[PDB]
Amino acid sequence: QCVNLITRTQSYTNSFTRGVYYPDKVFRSSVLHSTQDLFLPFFSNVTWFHAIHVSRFDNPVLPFNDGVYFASTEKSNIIRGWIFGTTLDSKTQSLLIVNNATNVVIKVCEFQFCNDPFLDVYMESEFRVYSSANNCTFEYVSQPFLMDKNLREFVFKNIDGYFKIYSKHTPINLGRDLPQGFSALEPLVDLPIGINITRFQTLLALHRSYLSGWTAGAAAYYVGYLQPRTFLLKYNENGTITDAVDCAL
Ligand SMILES: *[C@@H]1O[C@H](CO)[C@@H](O[C@@H]2O[C@H](CO)[C@@H](O)[C@H](O)[C@H]2NC(C)=O)[C@H](O)[C@H]1NC(C)=O
Ligand SMILES: *[C@@H]1O[C@H](CO)[C@@H](O)[C@H](O)[C@H]1NC(C)=O
Ligand SMILES: *[C@@H]1O[C@H](CO)[C@@H](O)[C@H](O)[C@H]1NC(C)=O
Ligand SMILES: *[C@@H]1O[C@H](CO)[C@@H](O)[C@H](O)[C@H]1NC(C)=O
Ligand SMILES: *[C@@H]1O[C@H](CO)[C@@H](O)[C@H](O)[C@H]1NC(C)=O
Repeated sequence: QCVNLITRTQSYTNSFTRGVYYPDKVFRSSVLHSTQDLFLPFFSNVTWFHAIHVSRFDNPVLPFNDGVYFASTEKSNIIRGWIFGTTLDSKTQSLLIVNNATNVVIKVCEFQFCNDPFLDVYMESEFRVYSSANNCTFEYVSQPFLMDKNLREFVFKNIDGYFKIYSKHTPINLGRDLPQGFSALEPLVDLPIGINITRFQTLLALHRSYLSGWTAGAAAYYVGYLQPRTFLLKYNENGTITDAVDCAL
């Protein structure tokens, strides 16, 4: 039941100083700590995607590289998770992250993914996301991380068997979607996945119209790519990363 419904246009914007995360689970207070890790570089070129379904395949699969910075200004219900893998078919393993109103399901199986995968609400059905899922080796259900104008930031890394997800929710006063300043991303989950990830894709939710089988919709999200970079992070009195300098400039 794979159907091509999403067309996507893309523009390019500046990351400013977004994308800093806590590199470890160690409390540091009132110090300057220099760490070398996969960070999103300051003032880097970040791709802004507008995905439109109006009521052919024009929604290609993005590369993953060394890790992905994801951002969205959209509401919590439109973007509902992500797809990670290499071939995205039944011959290789894949990771599916699906959020809904009550919880989040993170599940690694052998999914036969559709060319334009989307979660459709009517209750929610995943029959348009994939046609089959066999030999499934990981499942993890927990409290959701897309909850409620509001900028939502995620960092995905795939390092030595662990899929690390970092997140942050920042209330941005109505204006430019990518704001100035710092908002460090707290460690959200470390998943013992152990799979090869070279490509990734965003999952959107589409509503049936009941009036053009699906309601017309748009979703805007920012994707940037992490690079091995040395950062100097400032930890303040309460342990929060309030500032950083990227050592290339
Ligand atoms: C949101 O996702 C959760 C996780 O899958 C759903 O809860 C499960 O629903 C199935 C019914 O197909 C039950 O068999 C499971 O026992 C439920 N698990 C848990 C942990 O509750 C939930 O139904 C989904 N909600 C919506 C609106 O789609
Ligand atoms: C971002 O990349 C595009 C294409 O690679 C390029 O045209 C544009 O100038 C870049 N923007 C910046 C700020 O480097
Ligand atoms: C994968 O699934 C197929 C059929 O679903 C089965 O024949 C095969 O043995 C499975 N392989 C593993 C490693 O589970
Ligand atoms: C990961 O997948 C890519 C693309 O299919 C492949 O070139 C690479 O060798 C794979 N790496 C491992 C460790 O399987
Ligand atoms: C840290 O926590 C204290 C405790 O009340 C608070 O007064 C202060 O505003 C917080 N922030 C900083 C930057 O010290």
